[PDB]
Amino acid sequence: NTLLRKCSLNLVTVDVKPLLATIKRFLTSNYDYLLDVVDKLVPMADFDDVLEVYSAEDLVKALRSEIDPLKVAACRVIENSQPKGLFATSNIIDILLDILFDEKVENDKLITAIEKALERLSTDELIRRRLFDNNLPYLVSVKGRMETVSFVRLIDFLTIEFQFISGPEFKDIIFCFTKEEILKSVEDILVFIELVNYYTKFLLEIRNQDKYWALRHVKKILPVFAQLFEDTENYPDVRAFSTNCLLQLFAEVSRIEEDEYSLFKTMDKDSLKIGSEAKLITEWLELINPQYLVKYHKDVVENYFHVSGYSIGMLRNLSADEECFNAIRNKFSAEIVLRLPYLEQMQVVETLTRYEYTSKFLLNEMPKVMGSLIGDIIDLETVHYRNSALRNLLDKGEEKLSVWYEPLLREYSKAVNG
Amino acid sequence: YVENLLTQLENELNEDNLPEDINTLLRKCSLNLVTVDVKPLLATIKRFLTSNVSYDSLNYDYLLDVVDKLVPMADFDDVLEVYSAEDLVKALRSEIDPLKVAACRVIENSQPKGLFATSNIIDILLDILFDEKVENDKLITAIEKALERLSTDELIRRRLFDNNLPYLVSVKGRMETVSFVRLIDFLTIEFQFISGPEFKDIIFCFTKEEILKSVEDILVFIELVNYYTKFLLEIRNQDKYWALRHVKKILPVFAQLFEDTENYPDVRAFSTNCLLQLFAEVSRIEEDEYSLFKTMDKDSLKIGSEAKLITEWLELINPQYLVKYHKDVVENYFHVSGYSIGMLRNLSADEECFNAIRNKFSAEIVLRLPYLEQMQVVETLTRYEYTSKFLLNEMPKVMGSLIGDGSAGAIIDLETVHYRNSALRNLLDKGEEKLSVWYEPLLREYSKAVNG
Repeated sequence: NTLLRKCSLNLVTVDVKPLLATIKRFLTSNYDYLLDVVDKLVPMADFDDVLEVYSAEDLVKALRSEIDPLKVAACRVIENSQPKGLFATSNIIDILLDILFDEKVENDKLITAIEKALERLSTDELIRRRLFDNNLPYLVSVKGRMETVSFVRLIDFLTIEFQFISGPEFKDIIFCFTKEEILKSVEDILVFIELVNYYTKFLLEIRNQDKYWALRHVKKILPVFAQLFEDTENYPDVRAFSTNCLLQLFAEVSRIEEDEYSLFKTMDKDSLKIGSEAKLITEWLELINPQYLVKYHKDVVENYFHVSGYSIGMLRNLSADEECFNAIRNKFSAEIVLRLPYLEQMQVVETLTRYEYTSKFLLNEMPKVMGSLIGDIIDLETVHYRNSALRNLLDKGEEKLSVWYEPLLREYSKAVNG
Repeated sequence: YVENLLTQLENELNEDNLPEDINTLLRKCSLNLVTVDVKPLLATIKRFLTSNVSYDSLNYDYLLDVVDKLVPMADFDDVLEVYSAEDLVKALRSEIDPLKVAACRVIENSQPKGLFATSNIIDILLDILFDEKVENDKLITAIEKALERLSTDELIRRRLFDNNLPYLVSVKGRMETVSFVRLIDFLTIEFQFISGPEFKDIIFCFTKEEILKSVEDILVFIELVNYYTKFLLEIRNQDKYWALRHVKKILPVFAQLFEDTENYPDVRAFSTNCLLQLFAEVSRIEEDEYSLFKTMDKDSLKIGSEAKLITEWLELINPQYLVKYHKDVVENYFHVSGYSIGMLRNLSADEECFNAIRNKFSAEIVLRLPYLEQMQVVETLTRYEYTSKFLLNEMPKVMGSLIGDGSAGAIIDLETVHYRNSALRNLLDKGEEKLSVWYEPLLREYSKAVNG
């Protein structure tokens, strides 16, 4: 029906019980379009009206049914629960998990509807309790199975759920993997990669939400990933298929909140050996905490890095620590920068405008580069980096910029005001 | 592995009959390309898609999903040998939707992005995009994705807004609901990439008469309101203030429509919240000084004269504007509660406007709030120098509730922990010199909260 498209559009841009009841009837005995109407319609109705048409027991039957579109509908109703904890007393959540981790289930729209119902509702404490207490043994069982399809879904679910989990609710047995589970995961490299990425995101989220309490629970197995990475003899698939993901993990581990890098420096000494493998050095110097790198590998920083377009990734990392920048300072001269093409110049300059210490270096030692930034431009990239550089300098105020203030203010104005 | 997976797929696709396996194999291929000589397989898949015979047992969505994941990985030179610019034209001109989606994935991943800007390929994409008979939302999405990706490039943008300008302007003039919405989404995407010199009023901007025309189908009007709100938002997020001169003159028209409830009842009935979001952006435009917004307010919006809108206005409108032109409303209307936290977050973001609501605070009123609401209020007061100073010097008892009684590690409520920790962090950032005796306790509680 073109009517169905019309309804959907008219609902996205802008007594429902008969229509809802009628769709319910039709679903129990083109569907993508009918479901889109339910999807756009339920959220705007009054949930008590929806609940007249779909009771808790109707939802159970619909989910236990064999009609997928009816399940998707039920997902939409559950997702817009008011209050979010409404269904947390029943086995409805349980049944959603039974479908979600069922590998015979191949309907991606159904899977996605469930994942969204759960993500929305999981801000509520009672829903999290039904998930992580009432269904703990199911979750743990699916975790232990490590069956590829459901396991990838479990990882996706745990990544979403950890966003909402407080210290007191955090359970090891569900969010953390032991050394032996990681060793087992290497047998199917796709699962292993999924696990590497899970931990990289876990560490990222720990930094971004300041959940440092969760580190005690993760730190002990991080060395296992480094060990696997080193041991190309016994686990050649690790370096063969997961080098890049592991690099991103190790980048996070080098930034963890710990005492003089004790964890990361022992992973480096024992397993990673930064500097010893030529083909990896640019990536290490692009990715690893630059304070770590200058404290333990000043040697590599001083001899490996030289200014060019190629080395821009390294420069953005290495210059984000003051001591690390001082170890590459003697590779800069105005003359070296000015021979770069303008785009690459604006990338270098933009990086140097990010910190007080790189900025002072640019202004006091490379005034000619300042001259090339001020200038006498189609590229979207070049304009982005230039204007970013201009803005970053102006945030220093008139005092620090000395004579460069007014010429910067006029170039920024030109670029921004036309 | 995955090389094994594909070569098995290539082999099974080429069997005289399709194995019963095929859809399961495809499903596994895409799931594995996600996590981690591609031409033969890409050509084989192409043969099925261009073929004059359909296969009953083959899942074309699964086939397409394998192409979707596989094209971006290949060397686009290898892709191009299977799908030439002439193949792409013929694919887009076909009647076979799945082959069109495939074409769109190839185009989307063009390297260099400008490769196809010399053909009429872009033109045909627009011809499909704005054809209201086209109902396949999958194809519409594929096209928009191809266009967003390639539009970083100067040559793609010229093919679009030079080679096809009259057609685009004709679509703008239809104002036919379905193609119109696609046009608005298209212009929103494109504005992200467009420079001052590339900017053409004729296609990115609407006249007073067009806006009045749009009211006839309140749905179109609403798209247009939202278009302009995102337009102004993008102006501020990307600092493209040069665009303002092109947009300023029609903004009072939205305000005139908002006021004229008798002649345009649909406007207030269906688009009030959308319009309020628009006026919020107008109150923040780079101009001197509230010249345009002041006039819209005096003539049309009349902030304060319609009581049921006052919360919305004080939640949304530039706080400096509010305190300068409606100080009386601010001083009288606002009081502390859970309900007014929206107003507080907005009125607090200007120092003078904050001074007009300061006398509504007392330790006593804040401490009768539930802890979640307390933490929301306190977190807001920690966002600014003038508000934090007020909190430290005038409401120590509130600071005392923030520090708390030792039970804060028991808190599982998502928001409470989020706002408490933000408040703690925000005060600590002020530095030990501005926190006085609060520094040590703040540091202690912060450490406990994030390490325990």
